[PDB]
Amino acid sequence: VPEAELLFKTPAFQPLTQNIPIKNESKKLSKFHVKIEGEWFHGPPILHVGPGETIQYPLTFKPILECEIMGKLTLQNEVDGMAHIVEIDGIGTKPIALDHIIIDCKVGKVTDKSIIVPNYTKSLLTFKVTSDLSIVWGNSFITIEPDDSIPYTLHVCPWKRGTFKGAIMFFVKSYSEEKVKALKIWYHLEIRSSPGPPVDIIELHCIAL
Amino acid sequence: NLFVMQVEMDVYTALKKWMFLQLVPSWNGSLKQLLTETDVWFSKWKKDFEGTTFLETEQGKPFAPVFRHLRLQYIISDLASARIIEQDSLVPSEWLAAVYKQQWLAMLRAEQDSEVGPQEINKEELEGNSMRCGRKLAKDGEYCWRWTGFNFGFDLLVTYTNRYIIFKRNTLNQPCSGSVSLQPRRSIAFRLRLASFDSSGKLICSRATGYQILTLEKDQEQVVMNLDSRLLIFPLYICCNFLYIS
Amino acid sequence: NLFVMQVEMDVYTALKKWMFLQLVPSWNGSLKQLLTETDVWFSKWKKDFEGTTFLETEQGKPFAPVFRHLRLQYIISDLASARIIEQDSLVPSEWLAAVYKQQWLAMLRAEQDSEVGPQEINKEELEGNSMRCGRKLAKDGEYCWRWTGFNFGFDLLVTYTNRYIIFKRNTLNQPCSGSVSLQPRRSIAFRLRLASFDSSGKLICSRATGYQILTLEKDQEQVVMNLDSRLLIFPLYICCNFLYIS
Amino acid sequence: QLSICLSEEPEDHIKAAAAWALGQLGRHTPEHARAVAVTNTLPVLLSLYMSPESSEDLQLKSKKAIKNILQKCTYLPALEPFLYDAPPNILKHVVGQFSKVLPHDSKARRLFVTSGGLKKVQEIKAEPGSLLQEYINSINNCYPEEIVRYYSPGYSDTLLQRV
Amino acid sequence: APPNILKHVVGQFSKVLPHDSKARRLFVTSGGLKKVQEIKAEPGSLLQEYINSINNCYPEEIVRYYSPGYSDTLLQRVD
Repeated sequence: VPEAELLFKTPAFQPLTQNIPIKNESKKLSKFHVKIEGEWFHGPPILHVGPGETIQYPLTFKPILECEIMGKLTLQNEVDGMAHIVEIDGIGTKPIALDHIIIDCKVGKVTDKSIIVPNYTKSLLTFKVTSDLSIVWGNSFITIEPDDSIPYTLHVCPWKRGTFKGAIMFFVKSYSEEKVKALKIWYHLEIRSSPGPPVDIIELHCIAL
Repeated sequence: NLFVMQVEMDVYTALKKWMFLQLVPSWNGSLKQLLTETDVWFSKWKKDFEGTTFLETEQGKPFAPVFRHLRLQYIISDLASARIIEQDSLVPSEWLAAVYKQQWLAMLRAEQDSEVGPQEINKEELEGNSMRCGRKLAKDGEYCWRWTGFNFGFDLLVTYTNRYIIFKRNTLNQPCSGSVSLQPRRSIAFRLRLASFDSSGKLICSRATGYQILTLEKDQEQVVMNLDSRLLIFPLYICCNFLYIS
Repeated sequence: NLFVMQVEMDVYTALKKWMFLQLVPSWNGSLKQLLTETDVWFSKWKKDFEGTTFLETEQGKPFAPVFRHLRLQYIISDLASARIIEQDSLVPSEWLAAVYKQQWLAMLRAEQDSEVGPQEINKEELEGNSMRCGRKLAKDGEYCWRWTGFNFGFDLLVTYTNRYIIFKRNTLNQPCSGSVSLQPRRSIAFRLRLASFDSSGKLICSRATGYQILTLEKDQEQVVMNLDSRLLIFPLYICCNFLYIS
Repeated sequence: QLSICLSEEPEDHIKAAAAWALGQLGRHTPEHARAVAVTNTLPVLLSLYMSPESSEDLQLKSKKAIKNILQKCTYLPALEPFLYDAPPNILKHVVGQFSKVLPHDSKARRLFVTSGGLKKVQEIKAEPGSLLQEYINSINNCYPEEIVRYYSPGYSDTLLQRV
Repeated sequence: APPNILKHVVGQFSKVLPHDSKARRLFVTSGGLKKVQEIKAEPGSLLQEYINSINNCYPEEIVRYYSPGYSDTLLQRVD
């Protein structure tokens, strides 16, 4: 009954090493395996148990973006199939300025660009949009599941070859709802339309050499 | 205390349809049609990911614990259900083979053991793993049925006639393509539950005959129940429980 | 093409005596002590080394394949052989579980899944699914019997008729010791080989039925086979092969 | 009662109203169409639709009811007779329902094969790109290719050129 | 012809059919090879080799097709 039971707390890209020791109920050949639903929760398949020792099963977590992940752990023993249900978070703080919108388009190509938007709450976040440009409006209505930084689709292009300037931001629908509604995120864009309709024509006659 | 109308088969059918619904909330079809959508989605999806079991490759979170807490032993008695579960492997293959072999042990009970049913209060197994069966009524009066499932070597007749629940074994009268055996004495551990509500959802009733054991013989007449419908709220709904193995 | 004397269970009983003598040819006893102490010592071995059958152990390594090659699905086609082999635990219990699932699917087919069976020449399955069975004729006579094999409620009549054999079904000839089914029709196919030996097992005579067809509603018949009084030179031998399931 | 009115009433608008009510009943969940089909109304509607003496409105409402019922009916024995008596513009729903029901049942596939309905299905043309084409393809995928070829038109001539 | 006469005919066919394609086509179209398959032969008698030589002049699919019980054979391979 060892109690060095720990739960992960780490930022993005930082490999954290913590210990999860457990005391089992029955006694036979002690070889143990885990089933995981949850990403970055990589670990070896096999571990053995010694003299009732404070022993821990390896499992990694290396987040790459501005997210969190709940770990689902269903446990399985080789002899009988015993389990010991513990669930742990895994957090990452990697903003590429949260995300940027880069588009290479032609005249009239309203491009759909992905926006990596974080979700540091445990409720289904549902943002509303107010922008001073009609050419930049969201995919119907942005909604993001908790924990992970699920991206979003945005339609961005001017009606001609040019640049319409506009400020677009996201406020939330309802861990705390205050942190929920304080995640007032504004995203910067980048547009590259390309030619394009021609107008003028000139014909000439030249000389070689 | 779920009011089951009637068995766990359609219970798991609804569980799997709602499995699809909450796994794929982008669907907006019909609910009886939801059988078709759920079966197509899941069957074809595993046909894409065969060999591997069901839940491993990013399937439903909230319902896997429910299904591994389920009373999965009697649901797939239908061979079409067995083919579908081999096509879907919602349970891991090791426990799937365990289920198949314990169903074979049920065969062995029926043939070798001449299994007689629960002679004592098996309430722990009743609350955990036994089956439930009940009916809804559009009117007060007569509702009878021949009972089947894992019949060993017989059949069962249970009636509901103006609130008079008859139990009698069918080994002699109502035919079927099944089997008949020499098993004389058949018993069950059973309970009847009632609790009434209104149109909006307010419940003001509760009835239970207590978790008891019934012991019956080949085509034996046995009836114990009485109620009053001017008191109860119709369309009435009645949930009964049973267990059949020792 | 083994003249089975007289059922596959007898085959495996002889092979069990043989495996025991392969393992323990120490003392100088006889066959009856061989069989009795063989059962006792196999049970004792299973108790000594649990979680593992003998064929998966040291001296049984050469004998694990030679017993994998047998008709392991037809010795346990007897009801009692399942409990016998589980008490002895010679064939691996995972092998037993797999073949038990096979027999479970077999009863599912025979009782539920519109069982058609072999209508005609499915020869490989008819070597993997027909019941090898016969009798030695120390003296000629008429011999008929009932066989409640793994036809799952269905029952069999096999009738040797003094140089000729009648292929039939058993539903109206004898009430059962176990269970019987109300199965209307089972379309089958069968082979029979009758061979007159040179007394000591030397053979210069053998006759097969080629391979034939039989449908089986309640006690249906088929009789095409020929021997004579000269071919009765004792010991005369019988070997029947019947398959009812796909 | 709707079947009785459709049958015994000699009047045309009464039959049309009965057909319209039946179609509105059968446009809901497949249980509705199953309960309607078991009453033997679809053959009557089909016969009245192909009846020259029937009025324009009667045939229109009968066709609408057939479209609204067969789009949800799952009772295969009821849809089986339509394979030999329905016009091509109606067989699409029957083939779609079969392709939706057959993959999830083995006994029904056995019954369909033993009744020789897949012969007729192979004997029905479809646009290369229409929903009927994909329905027929799904029908053929429920069985091994040997069965499909054996039940395909020209397979007798395929044997002829083969042997 | 009785079976004790059919041996000469089958031998003549097994000697003539290999060196002509039109005769084989006529024999197949007349459905004579099916009757030949319907004729039994002792496992070792000259009639058996004559029958085998008759079959060898055609692809095995054709011989199987005209073999007795071939349609039922297809029915059971379906099963």
